[PDB]
Amino acid sequence: MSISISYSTTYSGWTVADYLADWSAYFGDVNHRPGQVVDGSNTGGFNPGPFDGSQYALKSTASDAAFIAGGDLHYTLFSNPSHTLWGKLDSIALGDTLTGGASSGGYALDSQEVSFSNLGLDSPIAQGRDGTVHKVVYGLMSGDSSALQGQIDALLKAVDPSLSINSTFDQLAAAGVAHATPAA
Repeated sequence: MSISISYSTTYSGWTVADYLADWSAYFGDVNHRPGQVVDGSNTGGFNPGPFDGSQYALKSTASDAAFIAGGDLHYTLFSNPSHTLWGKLDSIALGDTLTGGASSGGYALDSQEVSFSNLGLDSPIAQGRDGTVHKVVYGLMSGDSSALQGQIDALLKAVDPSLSINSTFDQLAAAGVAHATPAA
C-alpha cells in the first residue's frame, strides 16, 4: 500500500516542506557523533533492543520534541559497517513527549503532530551509512529532515504526479493520502 499520513488540524494549511523544516529545527541536533556519545543522554533506544527492534526512538536535547521510527530495524553499533541503521523503515512519527521503552512494551508519544507510514524503505546492511534508511533517520537525529523530505516527495509523486513535498496537508487529504485528526 501507498504512503499514509496523519496530521493535526493545526497543520491543515501547512505544506509538508514548511512543517518538516520547522519541526527539524525545533527538534534540533542531539550531536550523536564520534566522541560525542559518552552516556545515555543522546543514544535513543530500540524496542525491544538492545540494537534491533520494531521501534527506534529518540528525544530532543533541549525541547520536548521526539520521534519514533517504526519498522524492522537493525543497528550495527561497533561492527562493520559501524554505526549503521539498516533494515525496513515503515513509519516516522513526530511529536512531543516520548514515553515508554523496551521495559514497558513499547515507545509512545503523548502528543503526536504528524506521522508518515507505509514508507516501504528497505536498506541492506552492506550499504552501511549510505543506506537510505540510515540517512533518513540519522538526518532527523542531527536536525536535517532533507533525506526524509526526499523520500516522502518520491512516494507522493508515485501516488499522483500533482502531489509533492510542497503540497498542503489538506491537499494530501483531498488526494486520499492524508487524514486530519478529528481532535479536538
